Amino acid sequence: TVSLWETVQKWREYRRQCQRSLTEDPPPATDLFCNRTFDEYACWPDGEPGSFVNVSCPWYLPWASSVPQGHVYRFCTAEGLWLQKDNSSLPWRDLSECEESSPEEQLLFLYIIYTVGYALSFSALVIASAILLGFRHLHCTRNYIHLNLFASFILRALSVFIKDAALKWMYSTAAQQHQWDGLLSYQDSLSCRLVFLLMQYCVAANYYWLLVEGVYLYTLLAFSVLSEQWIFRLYVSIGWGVPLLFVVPWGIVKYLYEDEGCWTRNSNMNYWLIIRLPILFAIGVNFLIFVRVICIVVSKLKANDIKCRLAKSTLTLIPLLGTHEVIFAFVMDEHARGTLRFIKLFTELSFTSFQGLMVAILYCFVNNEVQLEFRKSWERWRLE
Amino acid sequence: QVQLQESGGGLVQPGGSLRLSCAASGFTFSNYKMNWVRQAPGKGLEWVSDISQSGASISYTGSVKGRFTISRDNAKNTLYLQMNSLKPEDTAVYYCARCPAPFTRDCFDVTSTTYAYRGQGTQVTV
Amino acid sequence: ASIAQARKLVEQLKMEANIDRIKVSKAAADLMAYCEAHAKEDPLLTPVPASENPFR
Amino acid sequence: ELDQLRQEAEQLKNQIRDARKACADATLSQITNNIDPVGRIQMRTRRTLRGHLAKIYAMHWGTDSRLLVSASQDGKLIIWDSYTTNKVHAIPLRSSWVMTCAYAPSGNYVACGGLDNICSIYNLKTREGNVRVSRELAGHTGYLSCCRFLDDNQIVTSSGDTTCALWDIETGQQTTTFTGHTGDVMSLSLAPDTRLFVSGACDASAKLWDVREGMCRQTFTGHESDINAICFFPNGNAFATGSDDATCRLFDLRADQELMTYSHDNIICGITSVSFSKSGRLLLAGYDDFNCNVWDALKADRAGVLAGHDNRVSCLGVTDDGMAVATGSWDSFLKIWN
Amino acid sequence: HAEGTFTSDVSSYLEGQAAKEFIAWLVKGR
Amino acid sequence: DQRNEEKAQREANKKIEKQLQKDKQVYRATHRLLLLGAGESGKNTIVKQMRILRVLTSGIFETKFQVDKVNFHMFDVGAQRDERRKWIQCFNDVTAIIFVVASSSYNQTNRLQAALKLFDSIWNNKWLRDTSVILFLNKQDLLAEKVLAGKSKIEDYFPEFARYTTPEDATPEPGEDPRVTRAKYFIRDEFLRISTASGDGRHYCYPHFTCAVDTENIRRVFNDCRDIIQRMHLRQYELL
Ligand SMILES: CC(C)CCC[C@@H](C)[C@H]1CC[C@H]2[C@@H]3CC=C4C[C@@H](O)CC[C@]4(C)[C@H]3CC[C@]12C
Ligand SMILES: CC(C)CCC[C@@H](C)[C@H]1CC[C@H]2[C@@H]3CC=C4C[C@@H](O)CC[C@]4(C)[C@H]3CC[C@]12C
Ligand SMILES: CC(C)CCC[C@@H](C)[C@H]1CC[C@H]2[C@@H]3CC=C4C[C@@H](O)CC[C@]4(C)[C@H]3CC[C@]12C
Ligand SMILES: CC(C)CCC[C@@H](C)[C@H]1CC[C@H]2[C@@H]3CC=C4C[C@@H](O)CC[C@]4(C)[C@H]3CC[C@]12C
Ligand SMILES: CC(C)CCC[C@@H](C)[C@H]1CC[C@H]2[C@@H]3CC=C4C[C@@H](O)CC[C@]4(C)[C@H]3CC[C@]12C
Ligand SMILES: CC(C)CCC[C@@H](C)[C@H]1CC[C@H]2[C@@H]3CC=C4C[C@@H](O)CC[C@]4(C)[C@H]3CC[C@]12C
Ligand SMILES: CC(C)CCC[C@@H](C)[C@H]1CC[C@H]2[C@@H]3CC=C4C[C@@H](O)CC[C@]4(C)[C@H]3CC[C@]12C
Ligand SMILES: *c1nc2cc(Cl)c(Cl)cc2nc1NC(C)(C)C
Repeated sequence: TVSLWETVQKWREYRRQCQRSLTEDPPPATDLFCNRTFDEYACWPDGEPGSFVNVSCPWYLPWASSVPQGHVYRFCTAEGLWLQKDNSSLPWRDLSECEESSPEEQLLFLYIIYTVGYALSFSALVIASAILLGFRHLHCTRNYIHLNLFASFILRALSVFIKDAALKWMYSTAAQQHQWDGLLSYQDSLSCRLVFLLMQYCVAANYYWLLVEGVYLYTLLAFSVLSEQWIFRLYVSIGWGVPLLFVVPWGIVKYLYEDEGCWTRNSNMNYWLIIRLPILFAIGVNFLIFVRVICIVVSKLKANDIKCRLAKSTLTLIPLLGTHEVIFAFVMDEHARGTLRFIKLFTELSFTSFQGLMVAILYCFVNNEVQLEFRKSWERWRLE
Repeated sequence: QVQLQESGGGLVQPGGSLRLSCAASGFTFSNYKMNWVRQAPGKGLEWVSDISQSGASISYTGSVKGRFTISRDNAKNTLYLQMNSLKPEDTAVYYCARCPAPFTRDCFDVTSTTYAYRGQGTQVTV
Repeated sequence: ASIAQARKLVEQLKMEANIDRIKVSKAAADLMAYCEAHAKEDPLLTPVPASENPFR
Repeated sequence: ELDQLRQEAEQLKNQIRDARKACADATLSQITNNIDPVGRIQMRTRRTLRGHLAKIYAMHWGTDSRLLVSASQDGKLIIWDSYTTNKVHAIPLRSSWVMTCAYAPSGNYVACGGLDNICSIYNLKTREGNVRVSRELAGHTGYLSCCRFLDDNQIVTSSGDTTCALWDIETGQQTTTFTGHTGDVMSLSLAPDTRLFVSGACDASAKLWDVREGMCRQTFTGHESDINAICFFPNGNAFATGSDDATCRLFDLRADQELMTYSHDNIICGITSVSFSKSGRLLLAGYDDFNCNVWDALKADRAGVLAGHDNRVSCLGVTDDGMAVATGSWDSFLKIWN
Repeated sequence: HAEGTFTSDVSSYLEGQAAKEFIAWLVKGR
Repeated sequence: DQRNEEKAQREANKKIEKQLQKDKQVYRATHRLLLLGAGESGKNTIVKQMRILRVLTSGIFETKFQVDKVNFHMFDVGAQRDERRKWIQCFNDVTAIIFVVASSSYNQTNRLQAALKLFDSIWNNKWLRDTSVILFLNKQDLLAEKVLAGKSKIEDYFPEFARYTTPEDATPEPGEDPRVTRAKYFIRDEFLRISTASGDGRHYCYPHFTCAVDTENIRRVFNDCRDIIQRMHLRQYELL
């Protein structure tokens, strides 16, 4: 897309040439003279009264090349004045050749289901964390990994809220007026690029903590015998550290090559691959782990109505690994267009925004160990 | 003082019947799974028949299914074993045993050599 | 043996027979007196202040 | 042959029965109406001692009421400083199935034992600074259920071979054998004067033994199932037994009857641990309920509950000064209550 | 990911709207 | 002063906690197995085959194996009394109880009913309700001889065997007499009738047939232990 800053700079250069030319080109000094003027939109030369003056559509327009040979006219009167309109102080002009040449209905819609999702998930996840830290008997490596998963979910919810606030601030009327007047705006600010670097990091860290969930589950089921403190420190370095191996490069690359906006617009898809491809790797590995764990579960159900318990187990395992994300993971945004793009965005945003809620429910609230902890705390309170 | 006294034994002809009765004292009879154990002459102790707390669940060693019938009377605190179609291989000392703990389904150690919650036994000769 | 164990049972019971027993009231009053006499220095019955509590 | 001696034995049993009944005028349940109740006992977990990896089977306070020994099925005896929760020692054991542990009243030795049928005596005060096995007491033909130090040189152990044994530690030889239980002896309690001890067995009976005579002084029945726990009333003139029939019972040695029965209809779990407070007014009993019920030992009412363990409460110990109650459970944790 | 794709789409929409509003303000007259 | 002794205590506690972390690493990595059975059940056979790949003075016999560099400590409970209800609850966190059955000692003349009753005691013990049992039906070499020759008479002490036929999923060895497989799977089904009645997904039976020359038992338990562990983990995630 053509940015506001660039069209403002183009308009300012247009105004530079306009002022200098308007001073430089001598007037015909014709009788009943029609004076040249600049109304902050287009430059009109002068001429004899009663005729019109045609000038091209200004080249600073964002849609200039879509109106190439279009022209805007200004009419002059017999009086030597510019043609006035009816009951106005401005002269008559016709921009119908330059006026122009919506997805909001969808985006706002997404923004609702998206935001509500996080607004719930964040909430429950906080409560979920408060439970998983609260009950000391629940403390275990699996629980610590779930707590780091809830932290990455809460963190991506917070990054979503903050990046939506920042998108409002970048394009607020005050910021737009600042950019119109050539002044600095919230966009030309390091905090605004760090909001979206934070959003990218939090998304990547949530994906890699879902990956750590899958890998911990697999190493428990693959009958691997490893150090517990070492495995947990490795898992934390993977979930929280490994994102920094592609998030921090990405941001660096942005700052070096693509920093218009606030690193919000993925103009170069090769730089957007820097984050998409590690997330695709986490998604693919965690889906392979999902298939292996469900193979193990059905093998144990067979060695042991299998279809209904297998359904329950699959539907509980889907949120913990984020396997719903493998549906549209490899439908890339370079190729998703129109209705397919909307369905990809809707499915992914709706399911990941509500994913923290489903993980807080399935793995904290309706968890049997947590329910027994609550029952024991309740009966102990009843004993006092 | 857990005390189980068996009675109703004696010598019977092959094919006859005997009602073995176990008078329990010193514990809540209804709380306990009760059973019959058999010490054959020259052999070890073998379990004959389980009856649960309420008497709903009843189990036998296969050698006595269809022939022996075990029942409780939690009102008189007594355990009965009706022996029909008695065979020469049923000749043994019969012990009424209470399995060790109340309100449980496991009944460890009932056929042990020195199990405490077991009667002195009654000789049944066929 | 089958007879010797009854011999040892008779032995143990006969020496357990001639015991200077007291009535259960004189045996309950002793425990009541002991509990009342040592009531105060029981930190589980008269909980001590945190100044005196080594576990606080 | 046998019948004359069996009938002589039952005549002696009836003599015991009548000598018992003649003493039953009015026991605790009517004498102690004239004392106000204990009220609600609200104990809190001041310290939680973490560091054992498996179920804790045994636990013993020192006589300083500060140091604890705790045995878990790791094969570990941890000497804890209960004041600071610091581990003072961690002793790995040659057998992981340790069912008992004892802290010597002098503080220099710690005993342990279990399914290995051996009482290992560890020296806590060596010139090397290392805790090493001082002795191994072998001779029991069943698992070690309870070992109690009579002093630094004498230990009383109870075994699953139905016997108890007094061992001279310096020689390692079993000095006295206490036979007369039919089932496994599960617990020991040494009287404060150390001249007697009391052993509860799987025969649903307890027996009072004279240590220096090796003679069963008394036998106490009244329990319906296995006696898992026994402890002495602080004066040594009574003892409480916790059994698997979900009942605790207090017996007096002189009256030779059970004086009190601590039971409740909502309690169907056996009693694994039995401890008296310093005054003997509170009887603490660990349960398979995962909780420790504090009973009014004279009223036979529940004065309180030490709930907070996540598995079977296996071991109870009240300090010698009465300040705290350590409870260890199968949830791998010790909790100091006060 | 979908959050970066959605942020890029929303930011592109709002940037186009900002450019269109700039042109509208130029047509009104600063 | 007091801070000096406190720092000394913290130093001792840190050394102890480092050793306890190493010991927890060794402990969690080790599978504990209880070995149960009757005297004639052939537990000597099981321990011999495990070690390949008035004599009992200690009350416990720990034999350690390494299968796929996975450590197993199997504890033969020798030198104990025949009353187990108190020391059995000591093995309530063991990975598995390996219950070895004297299946052919039947015609004691009823070792099999004794093993069935011990098995029912083990399932329904509230402390062993989470403890899986690897069931080794140990003496097929004599079960074949007594069943085919009319020496067993399983119908004599188990009359329902007279109405039992080889189940639809049995996998007999080639050439084995159909009545011998009837006896095998009938005994296995008696043990599974005890097992299934009260499992409720907390603990599982892993019945196996073995013999004197059957060394792969060391792997069977291994496989079963792996299965046990996985099911435990699958219960932690509420997947199974
Ligand atoms: C248990 C507690 C932590 C629950 C969490 C409080 C929730 C309900 C609060 C805290 C943060 C809040 C969000 C912060 C930011 C915004 C952006 C703006 O458009 C208003 C809605 C929204 C999205 C808020 C929705 C409600 C919200 C999610
Ligand atoms: C803006 C601020 C609030 C961001 C703070 C992020 C913090 C909470 C994150 C980043 C690094 C993370 C820590 C990384 C390492 C460890 C050590 C581990 O043994 C426990 C978890 C713990 C302690 C993590 C806790 C959460 C953590 C501290
Ligand atoms: C905040 C950002 C910029 C830095 C990230 C630090 C956190 C998230 C991650 C990245 C590197 C990780 C550390 C890598 C190395 C070690 C040393 C090890 O013995 C303990 C864990 C520890 C200490 C890790 C803790 C968590 C860690 C510090
Ligand atoms: C994307 C997520 C949220 C929704 C997708 C649900 C799909 C993928 C899952 C949920 C329920 C699952 C089914 C549950 C039951 C069985 C029976 C089993 O014998 C074959 C697989 C089968 C038929 C599963 C196929 C996949 C399945 C339909
Ligand atoms: C979000 C979507 C993509 C989830 C993935 C759905 C597919 C890949 C998953 C969900 C249900 C799973 C199946 C569930 C049941 C069976 C039948 C069993 O005999 C072999 C495994 C098999 C065949 C699983 C293979 C993988 C499986 C088909
Ligand atoms: C907008 C929707 C998705 C929000 C989700 C809220 C629902 C699905 C969650 C939040 C609270 C949860 C409940 C919390 C408590 C219990 C009681 C337990 O015995 C059964 C599960 C049950 C009943 C949970 C079911 C799922 C539950 C009702
Ligand atoms: C935003 C929503 C999801 C947060 C709602 C908090 C809910 C999910 C939490 C808070 C209190 C929790 C309950 C507290 C007590 C118990 C009793 C126990 O026997 C069943 C679980 C149950 C019922 C818990 C279920 C989950 C619970 C209801
Ligand atoms: C049980 N069985 C099934 C079977 C099938 Cl084919 C589908 Cl699609 C869904 C099922 N659900 C259940 N029970 C739930 C998972 C509890 C709803």
